[PDB]
Amino acid sequence: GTVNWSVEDIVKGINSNNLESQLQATQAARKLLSREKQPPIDNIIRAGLIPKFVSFLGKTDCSPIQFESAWALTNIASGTSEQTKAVVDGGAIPAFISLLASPHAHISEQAVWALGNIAGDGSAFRDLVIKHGAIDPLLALLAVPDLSTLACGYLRNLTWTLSNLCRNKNPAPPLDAVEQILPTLVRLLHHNDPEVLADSCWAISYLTDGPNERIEMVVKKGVVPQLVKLLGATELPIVTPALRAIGNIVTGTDEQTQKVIDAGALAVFPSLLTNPKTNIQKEATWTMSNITAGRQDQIQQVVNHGLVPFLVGVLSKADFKTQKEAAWAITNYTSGGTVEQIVYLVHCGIIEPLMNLLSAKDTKIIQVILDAISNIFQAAEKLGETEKLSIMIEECGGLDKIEALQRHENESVYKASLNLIEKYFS
Amino acid sequence: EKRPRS
Amino acid sequence: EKRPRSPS
Repeated sequence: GTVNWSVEDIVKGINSNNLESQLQATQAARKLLSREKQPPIDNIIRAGLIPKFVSFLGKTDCSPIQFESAWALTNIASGTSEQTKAVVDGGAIPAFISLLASPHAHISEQAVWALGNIAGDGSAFRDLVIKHGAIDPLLALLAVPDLSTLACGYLRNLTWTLSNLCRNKNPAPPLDAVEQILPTLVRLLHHNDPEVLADSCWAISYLTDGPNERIEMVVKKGVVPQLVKLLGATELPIVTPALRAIGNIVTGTDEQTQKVIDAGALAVFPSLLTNPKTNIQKEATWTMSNITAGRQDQIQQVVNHGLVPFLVGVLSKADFKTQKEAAWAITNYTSGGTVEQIVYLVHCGIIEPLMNLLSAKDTKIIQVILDAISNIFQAAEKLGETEKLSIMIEECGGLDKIEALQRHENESVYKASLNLIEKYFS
Repeated sequence: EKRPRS
Repeated sequence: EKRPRSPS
């Protein structure tokens, strides 16, 4: 009898001051807010029902109305920022944190869910949820000897909410909150549920998306080997955040990059650099570009793992945004690599796909490619072999393209393209 | 990410 | 050098 009420009828029941009439109107509101087709969230808000729902959260003597109002508020909070703000403005944050201690599992789970929606709105509400003290009772729900004893959906909701507490930048989450959460994240990262694993990886990817000090907090917990293992998962929803975290880590110091290499990550990149999902190839190639921007011994590990032919492959054929990352990987490679490493790069056939990408109507990748050509010529000068490279570039049509770039509009494109020809093709 | 309960 | 990830 609570199906398809009007908002007016819901208001009538909630204003009735009959607890059972209030409970049924609240359930009717929950069912209204649970429909896929355009749930009347704004009409419920404008009816002034949020403070009433929040008040119902505190009725410990009537657990069903706590549950129904928590569910109704969860779905309002899952909407726009203005709709989430209406829930927060109703005082729902401390009420939901109090419900985390509920003896009813389905009620505390709803409070977990609601706080995840609120924290997921942005850094402001995230930090406000933290200031209200949500982390201690949330982590206390996971303080069991074995996570497998917890209900699966319950554990998935807790992991997701914890990930939203790790989410967003400007500012990043408070340092002490991250330290408080991380040991539980590491444990969730070893759980055997695919959705817990995915959301745990997402949380780690958020925490590593920052300066080296943030990356270091994660790396010192020793999770890089587990991240590398999850890099090899068959589930794309796990590989994607695991790869984002690995890529974030290698934006840090050479020592942090080395932890990724030491853990065996490069052995997965033959598959990642040919992955059918465009986003995986792009992320994997971007990651490779930050590894080839490392030390010469790290460039050498890329060589030993047979990854240069795979970089030649993505440069030859990939989505353009992936080919752009491949161009960066080559320019970084030639900028920091030894003469012998650069020679090997030419031997793998980098020149022709490099030249072909000078056709691209992207002024930055042209600058990137021209830089790599200069770097390769500089290594050819140290060998006295610039003539042979000049022949290679012309034979594949590269010099025709470089000379067309002399009439290019953007400045450093045509300055650099004349310097190449003036010096090596003249 | 926000999630409604359907 | 290293290139951190774009916000997009």
